[PDB]
This record gives sequence, structure tokens and C-alpha cells, in this order.
Amino acid sequence: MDMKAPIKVYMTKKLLGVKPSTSVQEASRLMMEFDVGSLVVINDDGNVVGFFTKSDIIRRVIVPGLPYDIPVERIMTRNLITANVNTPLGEVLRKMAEHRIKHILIEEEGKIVGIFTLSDLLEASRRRLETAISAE
Amino acid sequence: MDMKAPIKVYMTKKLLGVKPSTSVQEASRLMMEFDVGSLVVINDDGNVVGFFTKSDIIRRVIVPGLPYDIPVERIMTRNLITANVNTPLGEVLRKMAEHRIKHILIEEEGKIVGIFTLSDLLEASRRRLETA
Repeated sequence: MDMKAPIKVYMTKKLLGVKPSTSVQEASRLMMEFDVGSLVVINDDGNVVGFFTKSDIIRRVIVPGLPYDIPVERIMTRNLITANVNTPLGEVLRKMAEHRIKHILIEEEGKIVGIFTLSDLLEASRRRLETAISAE
Repeated sequence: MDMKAPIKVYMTKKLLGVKPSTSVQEASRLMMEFDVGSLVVINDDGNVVGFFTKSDIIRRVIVPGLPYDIPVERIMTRNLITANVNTPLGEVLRKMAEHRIKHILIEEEGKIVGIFTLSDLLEASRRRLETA
């Protein structure tokens, strides 16, 4: 990994979304199934209306003792913390540290195109290459 | 950062434990208050007997339906995958990748003395100086 290189080389497309009516319990299962620590919430027009992590689920559900059937809409954050595809790795890491986050949405020309997580960092630290061409 | 540097150089000693009887809900409140992602369960002797992360709470409480007030002892991991204080970063990252975990307890002579998470990895990634 190179702290100078654009975040777009270490980011992933593996970004899952759920509808606002999706229950915390279902969102939790989906997260464990696909191994992701966060989820974006999309409205019926296909746009991001929210975002939330596993941590949000612990702090906004488990602690207050709220039902596991409540819609994630009730615990999601309604603004996103992002980084541009061209923002170099180092600066992205610094931003995640300052904001205390484990996941950061990637933006390009206004739209969310991917996400960078601590798992991705681990992947980069291990020098694992994503191949765009066929392997046999 | 140096792949051969002993993990103790990059870990955090800010590791807290709770007792087996502590409730999943209390533990969670404790985690938010202390700003930690996981906790270890400690017996009367003061030795670690378990470990669970925020992620584990979700996987064993939220999805199954269990009440948020049960004993963390029922949702804790007893199969501790650990690394040694002198285990080089490279080896830890391998072990972590192998076991697919984002938290690895650190031990000294068999006693838990800290933890290394991917958050610690991020900080190590940003360090500008190396440690002889």
C-alpha cells in the first residue's frame, strides 16, 4: 500500500443497502451474511437517505432496550462522511481517525461509488490484488 | 510501519474486562461509555475466560431474538485466538486474516495484556517514526 495513491485503488464496491422500513434485526442478519460493518439506506427512488453501523445498533438499540423489530430508519444517521475517489490513502486514513469511523463512503462527482473500510486496510497491508481479468 | 516489529509496539493496553454476570445491555453501555469496540470477561481470579465484540452481540443477541439483559457469559467467545507481545505485525495480520477476525487478543506468558484491532492497524499505518 502507498499512502500517496488515490483511495480508489483500495476501495471496494461491496456496498449493501436496505430500505428504510427494514428492521434492525433483518439488517443485522444481512450484515453478518455479507460480512459488512455498515449499511446505507435507500428510498424508493434509489437514493441514499441514510447510513448506519453495527456500533449504531449497539448504542441506539441494545443500550436503550428498544425492540429488535424497529425500522433502521429510527437509528440511522442522515448525513454521510465521505472521501473523494482521488483523495490519497493517507488523507483518507487521517479523516477516518479524526471522525472516529471504521467505514467511509467514497464519492465521485457527487455520487457514492464505493466504500473504504478497516477490512480493506487489512487487505492493502497484506498486498492482495483485485483482478479485473479472468483467472484460470 | 514495520512488518517485523513486535506487535507490542503497535497494540493498545486500553483493554477492559467485565464479569460473567454483567448483562449484555450493561456491557454495551460500558462499551459506549469507555469508547471500546470489545470487552473481555474476567473471573474472580482476575484471569480472562472470554471475549466478545460489538459485532458478536449483534450476531448472538440481535438476530436470534434473545433478550438484551442476559449474561455476557452466554454470548462470549471462549476459544481465544491470540498472538504474543513479541509476535511481529506481519504474523499477527496473517493470523487475523486466517481466522477472519478484526480483533486479536495479545498475551504475555499466557496472560492477556492487551489487544490489537484494525483500528490500531490504522494508527500504526499513520505513524511516521519506526521503533528500533
